[PDB]
Amino acid sequence: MREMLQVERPKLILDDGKRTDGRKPDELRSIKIELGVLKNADGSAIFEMGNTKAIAAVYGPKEMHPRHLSLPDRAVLRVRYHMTPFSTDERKNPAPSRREIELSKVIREALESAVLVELFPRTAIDVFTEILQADAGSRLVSLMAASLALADAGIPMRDLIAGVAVGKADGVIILDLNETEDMWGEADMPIAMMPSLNQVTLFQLNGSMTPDEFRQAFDLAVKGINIIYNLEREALKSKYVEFKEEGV
Amino acid sequence: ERPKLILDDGKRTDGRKPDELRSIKIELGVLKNADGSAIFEMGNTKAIAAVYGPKEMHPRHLSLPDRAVLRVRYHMTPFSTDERKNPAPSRREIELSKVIREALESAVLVELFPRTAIDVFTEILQADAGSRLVSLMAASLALADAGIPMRDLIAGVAVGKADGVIILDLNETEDMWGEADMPIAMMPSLNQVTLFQLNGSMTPDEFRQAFDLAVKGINIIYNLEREALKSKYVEFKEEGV
Amino acid sequence: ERPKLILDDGKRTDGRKPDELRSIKIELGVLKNADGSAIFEMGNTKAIAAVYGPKEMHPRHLSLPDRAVLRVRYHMTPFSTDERKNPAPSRREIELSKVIREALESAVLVELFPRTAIDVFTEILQADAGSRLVSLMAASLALADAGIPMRDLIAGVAVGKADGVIILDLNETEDMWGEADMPIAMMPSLNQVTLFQLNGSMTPDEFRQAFDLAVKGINIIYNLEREALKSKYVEFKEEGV
Amino acid sequence: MSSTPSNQNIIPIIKKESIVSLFEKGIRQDGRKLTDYRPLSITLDYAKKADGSALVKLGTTMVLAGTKLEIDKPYEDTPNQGNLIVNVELLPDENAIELARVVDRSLRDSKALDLTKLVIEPGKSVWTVWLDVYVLDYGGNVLDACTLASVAALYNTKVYKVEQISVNKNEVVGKLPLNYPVVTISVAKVDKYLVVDPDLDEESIMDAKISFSYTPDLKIVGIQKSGKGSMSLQDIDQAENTARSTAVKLLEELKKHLGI
Amino acid sequence: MSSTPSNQNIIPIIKKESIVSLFEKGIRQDGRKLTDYRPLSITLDYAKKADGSALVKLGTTMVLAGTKLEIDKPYEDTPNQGNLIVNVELLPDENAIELARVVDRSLRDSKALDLTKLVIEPGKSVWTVWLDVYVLDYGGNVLDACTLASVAALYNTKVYKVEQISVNKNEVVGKLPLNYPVVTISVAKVDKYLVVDPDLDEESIMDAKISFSYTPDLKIVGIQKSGKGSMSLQDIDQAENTARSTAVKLLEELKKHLGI
Amino acid sequence: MSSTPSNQNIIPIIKKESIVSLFEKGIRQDGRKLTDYRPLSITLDYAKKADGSALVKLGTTMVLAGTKLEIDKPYEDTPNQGNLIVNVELLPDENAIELARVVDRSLRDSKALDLTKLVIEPGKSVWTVWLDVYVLDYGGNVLDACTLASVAALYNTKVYKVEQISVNKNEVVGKLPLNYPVVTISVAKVDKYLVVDPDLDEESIMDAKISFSYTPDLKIVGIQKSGKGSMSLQDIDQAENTARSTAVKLLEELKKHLGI
Ligand SMILES: Nc1ncnc2c1ncn2[C@@H]1O[C@H](COP(=O)(O)OP(=O)(O)O)[C@@H](O)[C@H]1O
Ligand SMILES: Nc1ncnc2c1ncn2[C@@H]1O[C@H](COP(=O)(O)OP(=O)(O)O)[C@@H](O)[C@H]1O
Repeated sequence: MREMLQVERPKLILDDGKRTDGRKPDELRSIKIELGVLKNADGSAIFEMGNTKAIAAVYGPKEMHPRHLSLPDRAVLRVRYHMTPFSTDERKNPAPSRREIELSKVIREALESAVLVELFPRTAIDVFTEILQADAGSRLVSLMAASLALADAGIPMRDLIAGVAVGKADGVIILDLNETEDMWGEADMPIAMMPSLNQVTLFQLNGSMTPDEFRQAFDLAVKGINIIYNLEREALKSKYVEFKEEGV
Repeated sequence: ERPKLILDDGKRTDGRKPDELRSIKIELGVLKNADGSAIFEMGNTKAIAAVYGPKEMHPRHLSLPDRAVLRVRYHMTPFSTDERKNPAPSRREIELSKVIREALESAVLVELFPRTAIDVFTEILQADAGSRLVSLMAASLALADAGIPMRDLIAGVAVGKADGVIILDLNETEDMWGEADMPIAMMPSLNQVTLFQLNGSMTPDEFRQAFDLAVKGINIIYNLEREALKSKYVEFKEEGV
Repeated sequence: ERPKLILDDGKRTDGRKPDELRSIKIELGVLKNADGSAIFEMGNTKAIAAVYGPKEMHPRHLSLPDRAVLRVRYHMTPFSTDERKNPAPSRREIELSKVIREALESAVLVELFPRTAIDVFTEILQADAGSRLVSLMAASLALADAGIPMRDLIAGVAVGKADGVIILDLNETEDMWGEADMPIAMMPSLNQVTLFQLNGSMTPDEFRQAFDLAVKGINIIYNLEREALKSKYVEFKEEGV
Repeated sequence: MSSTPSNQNIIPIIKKESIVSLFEKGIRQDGRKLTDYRPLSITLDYAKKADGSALVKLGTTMVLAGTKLEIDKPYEDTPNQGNLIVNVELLPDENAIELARVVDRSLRDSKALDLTKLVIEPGKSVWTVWLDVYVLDYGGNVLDACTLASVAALYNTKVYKVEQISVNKNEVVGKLPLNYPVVTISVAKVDKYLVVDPDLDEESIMDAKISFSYTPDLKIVGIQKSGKGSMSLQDIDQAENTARSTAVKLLEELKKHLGI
Repeated sequence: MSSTPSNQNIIPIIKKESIVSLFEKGIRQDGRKLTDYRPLSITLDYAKKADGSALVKLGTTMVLAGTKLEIDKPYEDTPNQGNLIVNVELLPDENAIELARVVDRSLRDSKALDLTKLVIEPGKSVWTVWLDVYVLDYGGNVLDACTLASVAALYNTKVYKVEQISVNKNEVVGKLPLNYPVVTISVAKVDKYLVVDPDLDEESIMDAKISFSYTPDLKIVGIQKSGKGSMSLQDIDQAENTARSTAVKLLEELKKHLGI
Repeated sequence: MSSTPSNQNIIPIIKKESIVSLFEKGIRQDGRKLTDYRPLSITLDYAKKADGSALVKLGTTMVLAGTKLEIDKPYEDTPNQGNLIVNVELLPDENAIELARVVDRSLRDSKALDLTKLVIEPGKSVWTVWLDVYVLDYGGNVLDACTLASVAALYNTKVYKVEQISVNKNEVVGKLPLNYPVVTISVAKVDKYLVVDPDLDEESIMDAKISFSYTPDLKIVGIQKSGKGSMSLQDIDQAENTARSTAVKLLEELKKHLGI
């Protein structure tokens, strides 16, 4: 009775076009952005994508502690991606995980392409980032919170950084993933851009994809990024933005 | 099953009245390769302290332009306790080090040695409560032995409440089962409180009593510190405050 | 339980007489991006050594005014042994590093490069005993390959005692169950002992025999090092001292 | 090895005299009297995935504290007790460790949380309360804000159904066994004045500060002197009177946020 | 805390212009076309005490990877799976950790190694595959060489007889449950050109590089953008076409080394 | 990663010649002959809470060593043995680790302590001897002082009643299974002279030193060459003759302190 065995993994695309959280494959989660929320930081921002909430603080161009570690021509970015023990369902150990170490390097390299470090030689810019709630896309929610906190700190950049995770769930390409979609989907592909320059700042894929899927997932991500970018520019003007989740 | 701590008339577990210090032993300049050294004993709590006197600081970016940087280490030897303490530093050793350093920073005239570091190492050889204070006093004396200028010497006792009775200078056992334990360290000649902590529970009125008793004890200890400075060696049998 | 070490014919576990070296393989300049490199193989013990040549030191306060600072790393790959050794450095790796550095410091003319650091990295790719010596020699050769001036080359063997018999160049098995294990490293042309250790047990008269034998072995190895310097590649089948 | 911090953020003698000259008139930079606490905001249940959380704004200082509950075997020494593990993190260690311990001590010694009610099957399985406190904005007097965030996070904590084996995290059984809130009041000694709840500026010009922990019936439950300087005998005496009459004010306000 | 490396040996504007002028003519310093891989050597069973090992020479880059097999209890979460633990070390961290993860991910997500076949007694005992990758010579494009050394080391691995509980290491039962090899192809974006398998010089002048992992049926199995700069949309598109048509040739060559 | 120490103190060429000119007349600064040990003090059970302790003064060098006994499960590898864990501290690492290992090795390989006698229940429970050695005063030749403190601390150790489940620490059963004491003798090579037990000054001008460990039966039980220089063949030969005829005198004296 192989006859009654039925896959353990849950269906991610359900009735109508729709998903586990009731979204269509081409809909973002709800977005909330707030700037200058920390008084003692040089620039700060809180970014929420659905249930993923990150806070980012920037401590603005300053002379570097041990001078041998500074750069003669550039500022040194110091980036910290970190998850609070209560960001997840079960408790994440506060001691840094190899995954946190990798994500920090990837986020730093992302910001390094946007921030004009060639303006502040012998200085260090410190970008701290906590994840207060993790529900997937947290490396992107973190990166964007950072980008905005930099802009809030008044630090010059080529462009703002906007990003979505695009994926494939039940053979269907979907935009902005749940933890559930991240768990059980075939593929999970975070993409971050400087939208006005069309420059890809961060780009990863874990999972499996055919070259064409990859290219479709690619076109959907851009569209999502473009909608998020608009809110970032808005949030820069008015310091506070709230966007109900909806179709790209 | 808890122990009775003050038995029906006055006497504690080690046969002391509520207002009696443990025996004190101090000797100075006991380490030959240190700039200043001291061993301090309060009953069964021994501590040794070495000072390595004002010197240029290793990585110059960590030095201070106007001040000396104090570097203080509180540490317990694995064989200082009943159960073998792990040599790797404990959160409690980390906190006690910060507390002791801040204590010494109020006494030592650091603004006299800019761009220098004064290193104060302290090890507890026997732990029987009050070890943070025995450490601090050993340090203070080792600094004086190193001939480093200070506002005053530091003297200190732990005062506590047991069976509802306020007691002076606690046991291993009194720290363990008493309702309160309040270490106090002073610069007695200036009436300056250098270190002050309380773990446990007290009413505002008993806090003020415990406070008064601690001062009296400190004054007696201070006198021995002063004697130990001139003669290098001091013994003192348990006595009433 | 417990194995035999020399057999009824007088041969060891790997079929060698008590006075025979393992097979030797040396090749130089094997790493492209290093300033000097070498692979050394004694029987089953293979070590690779890279040198990153005299260079301005990172944090200048750690440099020396008159000398170069040697920076030496002895390390075993997780797959060098039979049961996977942890990559995190062991107390044994930490000691061996210090011993190897002090060995190289006696040979390398550090006087010549003040305010600089010479890096010597060493990995063990297969461990079958004598790995601290195979490492040291690989390093010595890598330095010579990096064209760094030295008093002499360093050659070395582990001499030991199996079942009451003094033997030259040990197996993991002989290291494991032998009564003594004595690594010796020399600057053969100067008759200078660079490294010298003994773990196990020996009578003074035995110690002196094991010593003489070690010298003879060292002399044969030295010749191959001198060789390998001139031709970059040397093979040597096991033979009698 | 504990050493004098070289990021000693020095504040000029001239600016110090400006602030002291105001103290002499019983007023401060921010407008409050020598004995006033800063404006206090508490948002409960801020971190949604926590068992209970609280975001506290005391002036410009911000602390977020969150609890996370687990089922562990009780430790061999204390077989009929649950566990409380406090952990502090500064974001802008040693001061963190000290903050953690001071908070822990005052929550434990007051018995504000009763650990002996966190037992499920004695000797077999107990609740472990993970308290994690995150300082997001260092606006001075972090300790008092920590105690507040902690207490609030504990009062916001939801306990779940214990399926007999593990935890069923969508059925809420009840709250934590909490006897009462606890407040910590820091009094700074700047010059010859005693100042309640020092801000960023006041902390950098102070000699030392002393912190008193109180239960609602005004029992002293923890004291911690702190700072590179010293304080006189009648200073500590006076400080505690001030600290205590402040405590009453702060407790009623904490309770209003905490829903009685 | 991740910070811009203060090492990173800067390469003058004049030397960059020399290399780019060659790119414009579709040739490089080495001599190869913009899309060519470097010369590839693989020596199997190099580390004799490993269960399986492989020494890879891609250009001047040298990676040695070795496997070591062990029997442990499967981890409470994954009761019907063996373990794969990848570990990278640079010898001439953070880049190491990133390298380890990228390789791991592409070996695990492709299911090139089937962990569910490394079970001995389900829930009781499983195989743990320790993969350790050692970069001996940093000649640029270390990632591609690592993937090769890894895959090769796994294909060289020998599994031993199990006493059921105890390993008998001189009887060889079989090989690892390997479905297929995997290749990673890195494409660098130098100025306005895309360059396959960048060497040491090319990596120091590039804006960013992007790395594609492929299974033999040409499914993308991992992508990693890497480097201090950015890349355009059309660039990543083109890169992947180039990356994929390279993968075919590299796979055929890898297989020749691995014997079928 | 082991590197040449940058902050130990260089000693001028002029001062070196002064000391050597004295060696040339068979006398040293302090007054002793080239082959004499420094004055030796041993105070037993100095640390009262230790299960056996010894404070050793050799010249200006001071070592305090203390033992602490515990009951554990023996190692899966060594089921019929107790444990000895040596640990060295320097207070005024790497030299510490080296010191610990050299002492451990000579106590273990000599069989001075018989570990197979520290078994209570074979395979179930054995004694673990924690030996902790604290260098308080670095007066040169720390190694020799360490071996002495260690041996003395073990000879002072009290074993307790084993009461089933636990230990009853106020009933003394006996003392450690010790076969014999062990001495380590360090011989420094300064210039062209061999000098027994070098002091602080002699160690900083020496080429290298070599340390020999002896059982009372004058069997060599450990050798450790140490120092940033080299030694000739005849030097090591001569060194050991001197080292050994010294060992007899030092063993005598060690025994007198211990109560034979
Ligand atoms: N230690 C952990 N405990 C619980 N959940 C975790 C842990 N680490 C990661 N997660 C969950 O996995 C989600 C997705 O992680 P990942 O694929 O790295 O993407 P992102 O980092 O963009 O969220 C996280 O947002 C979080 O919900
Ligand atoms: N980890 C430990 N194990 C056993 N006993 C200890 C330990 N730590 C401290 N003690 C003993 O109990 C006392 C309690 O210490 P505490 O009150 O925290 O500080 P202090 O060391 O100043 O007394 C110590 O003085 C010591 O005698």
